[PDB]
Amino acid sequence: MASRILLNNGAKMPILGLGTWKSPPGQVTEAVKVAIDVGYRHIDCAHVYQNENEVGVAIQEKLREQVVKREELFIVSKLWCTYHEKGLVKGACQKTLSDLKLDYLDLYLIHWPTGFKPGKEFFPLDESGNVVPSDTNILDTWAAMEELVDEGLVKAIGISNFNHLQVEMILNKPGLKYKPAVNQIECHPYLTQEKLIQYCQSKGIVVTAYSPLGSPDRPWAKPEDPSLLEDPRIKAIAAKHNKTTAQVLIRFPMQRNLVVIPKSVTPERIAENFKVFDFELSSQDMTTLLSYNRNWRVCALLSCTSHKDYPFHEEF
Ligand SMILES: NC(=O)c1ccc[n+]([C@@H]2O[C@H](COP(=O)([O-])OP(=O)(O)OC[C@H]3O[C@@H](n4cnc5c(N)ncnc54)[C@H](OP(=O)(O)O)[C@@H]3O)[C@@H](O)[C@H]2O)c1
Ligand SMILES: CC1=Nc2c(-c3ccc(Cl)cc3)nc3ccc(F)cc3c2[C@@H](O)N1CC(=O)O
Repeated sequence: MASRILLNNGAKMPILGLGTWKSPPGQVTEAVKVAIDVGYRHIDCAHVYQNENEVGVAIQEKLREQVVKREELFIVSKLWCTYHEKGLVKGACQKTLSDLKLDYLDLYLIHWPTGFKPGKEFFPLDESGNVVPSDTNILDTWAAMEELVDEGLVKAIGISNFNHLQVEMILNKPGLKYKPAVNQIECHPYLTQEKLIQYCQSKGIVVTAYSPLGSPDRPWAKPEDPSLLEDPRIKAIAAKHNKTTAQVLIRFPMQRNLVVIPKSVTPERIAENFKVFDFELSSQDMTTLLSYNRNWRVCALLSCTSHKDYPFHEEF
């Protein structure tokens, strides 16, 4: 298993990265330091995660320690929904760069296809709890992303949580300057994404799997919800390989030619999660894990189901 996948800009992206959603600012600096120490070279960030300064501290420290140089790192961030207006995109990118203490990003994603009213609140609500949309559209936001590449702020651009029709809208745009390099989507044994993966891979778009462990720390979880890490069937596959369930869950997308970004702030788990290059899931293991699909999403963006660009009405 080669550790990187080639993107459309000629750069190579590490297939295993560290996720940072819900990594509290008071804990994420150490997590990123440990991750770099044990070999992670790809960090998945976002402005909305409210912790980019603390990620940036860790990166700066490890650069000053001579542990890594910048060119060996693959830093991803994402344009939040309240910044989809063309005139806000550059400032949002530059805020992320300033917080991360970087002079470029390796990859910058449109975080969701839905634009929200601009302003200080990340999820602006009306008096009845509906998300307030903005008068923005995918193609104009994409054109603003393209400018970031032309100005050297970012090396590649991509999308996240786009359905195939939304991807196609960019691909077919008259005057397209850059194709999206990546679509980052939820993917795990309960939401296997067979059709959207087939679509993206056939169009030369690399897929990154988010919430590979089923996001047990997500803030809307219900106790009756399915739990991947506790699934006794996956535990049995893991035992057979002398690996943990988490390690099986990370290796699974790697063998589908996906990038995967498990999150932890716990040092032992950060190291555990990287130790996935020393075993192989069998054909039968892959087939069995795929067979657990239930089309079950942990990140369904439920406050946005009436937004014109809500991505999850389409089958894929
Ligand atoms: N583009 C998007 O819209 C989007 C949406 C969701 C996620 N993401 C990205 O994908 C990343 C990963 O997804 P996620 O954060 O939702 O969840 P996840 O990676 O599926 O699961 C993270 C949870 O699993 C725990 N954990 C980690 N390693 C473990 C292990 N070896 N054994 C047991 N438990 C373990 C973590 O606990 P501790 O941290 O306490 O150790 C945390 O509670 C995010 O952090 C973010 O970077 C992107
Ligand atoms: C899937 C997702 N949902 C939200 C939400 C959210 C919670 C519930 C609902 Cl119905 C919709 C969105 N809240 C967040 C609060 C703080 C923060 F830092 C991030 C919050 C996020 C967000 O970061 N997250 C992850 C993502 O979009 O990558």
